[PDB]
Amino acid sequence: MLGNLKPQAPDKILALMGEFGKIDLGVGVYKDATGHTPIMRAVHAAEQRMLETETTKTYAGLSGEPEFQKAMGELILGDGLKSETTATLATVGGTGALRQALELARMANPDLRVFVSDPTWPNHVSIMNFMGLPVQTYRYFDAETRGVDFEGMKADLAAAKKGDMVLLHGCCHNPTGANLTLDQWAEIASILEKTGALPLIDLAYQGFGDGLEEDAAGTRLIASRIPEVLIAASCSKNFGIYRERTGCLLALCADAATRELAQGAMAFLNRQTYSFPPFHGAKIVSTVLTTPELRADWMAELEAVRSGMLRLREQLAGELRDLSGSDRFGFVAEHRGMFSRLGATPEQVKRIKEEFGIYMVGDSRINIAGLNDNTIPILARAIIEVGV
Amino acid sequence: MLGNLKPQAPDKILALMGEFRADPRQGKIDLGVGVYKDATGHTPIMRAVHAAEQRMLETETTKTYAGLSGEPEFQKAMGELILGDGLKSETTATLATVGGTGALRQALELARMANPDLRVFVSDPTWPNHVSIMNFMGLPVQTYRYFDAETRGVDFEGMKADLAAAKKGDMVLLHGCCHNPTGANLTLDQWAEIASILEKTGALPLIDLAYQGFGDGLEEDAAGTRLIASRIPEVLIAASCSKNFGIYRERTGCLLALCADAATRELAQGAMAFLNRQTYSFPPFHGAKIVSTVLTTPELRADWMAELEAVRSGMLRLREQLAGELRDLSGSDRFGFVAEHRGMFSRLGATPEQVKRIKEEFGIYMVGDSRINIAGLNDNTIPILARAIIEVGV
Ligand SMILES: *Cc1c(COP(=O)(O)O)cnc(C)c1O
Ligand SMILES: *Cc1c(COP(=O)(O)O)cnc(C)c1O
Repeated sequence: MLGNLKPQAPDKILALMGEFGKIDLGVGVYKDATGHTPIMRAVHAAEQRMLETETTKTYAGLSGEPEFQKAMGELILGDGLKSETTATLATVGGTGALRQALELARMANPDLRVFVSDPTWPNHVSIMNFMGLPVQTYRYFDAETRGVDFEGMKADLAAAKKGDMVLLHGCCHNPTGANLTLDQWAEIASILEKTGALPLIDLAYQGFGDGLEEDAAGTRLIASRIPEVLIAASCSKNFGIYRERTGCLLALCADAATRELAQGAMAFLNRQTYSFPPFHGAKIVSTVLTTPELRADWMAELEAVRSGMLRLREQLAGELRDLSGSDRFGFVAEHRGMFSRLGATPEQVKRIKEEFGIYMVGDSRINIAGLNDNTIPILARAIIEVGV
Repeated sequence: MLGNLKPQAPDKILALMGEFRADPRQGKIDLGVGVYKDATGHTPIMRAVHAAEQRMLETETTKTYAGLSGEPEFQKAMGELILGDGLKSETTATLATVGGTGALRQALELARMANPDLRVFVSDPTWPNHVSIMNFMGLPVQTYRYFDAETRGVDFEGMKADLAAAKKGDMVLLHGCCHNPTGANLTLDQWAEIASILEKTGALPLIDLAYQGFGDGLEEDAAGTRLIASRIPEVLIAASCSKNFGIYRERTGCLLALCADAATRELAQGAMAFLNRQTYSFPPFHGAKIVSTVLTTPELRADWMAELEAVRSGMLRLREQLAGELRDLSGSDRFGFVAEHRGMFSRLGATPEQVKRIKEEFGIYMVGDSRINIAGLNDNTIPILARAIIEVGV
């Protein structure tokens, strides 16, 4: 039986972990001055508090715990959370939220298609391929200006049919780092409303862009216009609990009836996949969010991280500027999030990794959190050496 | 679009507790619970587990992404706990999953990848979630006779006759021990014969192992699995740490793929890592780490085995007590099966009608198929259950 198993292609981004004066600029995890991904202060305190308060580990809720569901809703939608018409499902990380999102939509529309950005998180297409869902792309990254080809994007999206799903990154677009402004978001909402396409928002970096509330701005605008929208959130990065596997799927419906319908299907979806969702991570998140003292320090630490990385981009761009006398790499300072695509070709990037020992994702995607004052000039020189 | 959704039925377990709570009777009893409960009606956190969580809190320095298929310490410790000295790593693939249920879902997905025309055989009866997951996947499900309603024991003759019909490439799901919901179990000699049937048919064994340590002991409960593992070249095992470690909500389990050779093992392992990746990327870390900590740390392990044994013996005492009470009140040994059953569950064999009469007249609740949880019994509740059973005419 098993001998008939066909070999499968690995995760190229995760492969870099294996492929690693080495400079790690691959996998999207935050790193500090000394190349460490620390546990946030609030998270540690949450765990300590949990170690004392929990008296049992019996089966809990199939859709996650109410405290988590509520906390997460308010974090993402703020005061735009109409719980009466919102369904929530605790999933195994943001990735689980996406898979669960695709399954839910496919249940309501066997003939659904998914539109993804050119380019997008490869794992998006991987999952869709596995499920056998037709994937179409829309123009997004303007290769020349390193910005967003808004004209192209609006053009392709206008071709989506009712029942189709459009996958938008809430903010901090992985892998480009190029993001839409709120004005562009309003226009996109105009298109979606007219096309009847279901918006699927992948929110994995709320807090690394421009701030907790600012990064959720776009998602809130869509939710305020479009009567039905899906949001897949990840607590992996903004809470630094990557290995805990915690996120959630939010299903915004047009009315309570549909909400009860969706919520039912979402719970059933967990039951048939792995039964209950993991408790530990969801608990840390709600504990932090519902405890004023814990929330205050978390926001602060996330702010320091976010502001610190902002500083790094400016340095890197400046370094390169002084090393070329050209505003070419200006896009680095404009980009927002953890990543930024240098625009280097596959031949160049490979040369860099083998000789310079600096490993970045094949499409020239660099994790700016992997840089620091010591490595910045080295990277600048390394890319200056060839092309760019 | 979401309005086109089909109304999905509730989990039912909630509906059970719904009527129970609504019951104004001060002396009502709940034997329908599916988790373990101590003398005080609580599901405590095992001592070793609270110890592991304390050490993890002090030593963990990061929470970055870890093993896609799980961590090595967990995989090895688990394979050893299940297969003992018989663990042949060279041909064994391992996958940390989201609980035993996740392990089951992945096993089915894996097999279906290897054989599109996969057909599954499940016992009569079996854990309802088995059928639901399979129906959801659209896999053809077959049943094999297992529970004898009259003796409350295993209908082996019938089991053999039905399993004989399995074809090359079909899957046969076996409960490694403590059969949920029945409580009736196969002896090592019956396992040997089942082994011969599977060898002849060329069917792939999928062993569901969720109660290791609740039957006769850790080693004894793995006995059947180990006989199969040694005689059958390809075997899939879905283990759960929920019950025997008491970490239900943490969602810890693992899929073990025993292969004929290393080339196949590499094929299976990759396919499993891919399956995890295409579902939720990485499996939950916390629960698995508690487990690897208890099993590797001699002190904790010793205290865990000690606590599990206490739990196991306690339930066995309850079985003997209830069976004894039933013997005196009935003037016969007709209810002896209660003491022969292993696991925390037992199917009494009462008709849905008798079950309803038991609830209304004695305030004793249980699942509709007459399945009761031994752990929910105690010196005060046993005399009552004994009398209810006999008075209703079971
Ligand atoms: C991180 C990330 C996710 C989800 O990550 P999980 O580890 O599964 O929480 C989803 N999409 C993108 C773009 C991400 O960067
Ligand atoms: C409990 C149980 C499982 C596993 O439960 P998980 O909670 O998902 O670890 C699987 N099969 C049977 C028969 C069970 O009783």
